[PDB]
Amino acid sequence: PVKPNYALKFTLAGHTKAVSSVKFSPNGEWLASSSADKLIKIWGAYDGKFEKTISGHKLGISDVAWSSDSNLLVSASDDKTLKIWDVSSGKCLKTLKGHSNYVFCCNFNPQSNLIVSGSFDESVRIWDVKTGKCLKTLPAHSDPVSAVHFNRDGSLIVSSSYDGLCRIWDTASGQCLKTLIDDDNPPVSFVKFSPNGKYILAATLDNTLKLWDYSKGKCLKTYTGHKNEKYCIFANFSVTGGKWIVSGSEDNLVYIWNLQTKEIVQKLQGHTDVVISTACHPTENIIASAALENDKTIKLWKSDC
Ligand SMILES: COc1cc(C(=O)N[C@@H]2CCc3ccc(-c4cn5c(n4)CCC5)cc32)ccc1C
Repeated sequence: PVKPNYALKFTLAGHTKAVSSVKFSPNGEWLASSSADKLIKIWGAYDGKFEKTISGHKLGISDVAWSSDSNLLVSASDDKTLKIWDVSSGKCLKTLKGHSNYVFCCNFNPQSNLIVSGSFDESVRIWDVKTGKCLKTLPAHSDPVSAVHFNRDGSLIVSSSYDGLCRIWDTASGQCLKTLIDDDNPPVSFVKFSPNGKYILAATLDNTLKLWDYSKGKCLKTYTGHKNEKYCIFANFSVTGGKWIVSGSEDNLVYIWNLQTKEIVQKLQGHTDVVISTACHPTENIIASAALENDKTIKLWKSDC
């Protein structure tokens, strides 16, 4: 389609500090949000209706992520722990202790039997969901880890760091398979596998997004026009309608690019602070965006294509 037409439908207020990370449940019914106010909040994905608040962390939360069956959440906190939550009961099932600094990023594998985490302690850890035990500690980087993500079959982990590196790890052995970006500058602020696991979306703190061919280790696409020099902003593949790249920006907008042509197709105006997190609904043309302390709200946008 030439361009989407995302429009603001709901604004979700409730957090009392900067929002950090929003994620749609895989079954499409929920939006989960995490914030520096130490709280997780669950919202109706289609009407933004507040459902519950999930509490337990002693310090702010930087990231949250859903299990495959939409029943569990994992959260990553400045209190140096991750917590596994049962969403329906709101109870903490396990506290994952081991990191010696802020836990900044987390994700389930598709099987939902493992959790990967990255921390300011410059390590990546792989946890067993059932027992809460740390299975592997990877000396992954030499600076804070900005993102960790499994691929579609769970056999690979991509990690990024302020040391300027992006590395790909073999889940079963923890050994490095490849260093995709091997520079000491700029800091690599976010990474994510494409849905099919063949490409890696990478953000760097020079206002640049890139699409990398994992197998070839080569950059295929470069996306520019937004502002990103200070913070680790989430970025997404939007696949429900047109094939877009979606990202927040430090000029308080949501940017949407055509994946193939690299042209900006839309910019969503409304937030009053850095749009730190964006997320794309699994089935509908819906985007969730969240902003830092001057805003503290979540916005839901819907497009016809
Ligand atoms: C990594 O080291 C730093 C990062 C920041 C930074 O980005 N702070 C921003 C403000 C608050 C906040 C909350 C969450 C996230 C976040 C989590 N996650 C991503 N962003 C992407 C994936 C998981 C970021 C930020 C600041 C300093 C260092 C040393």
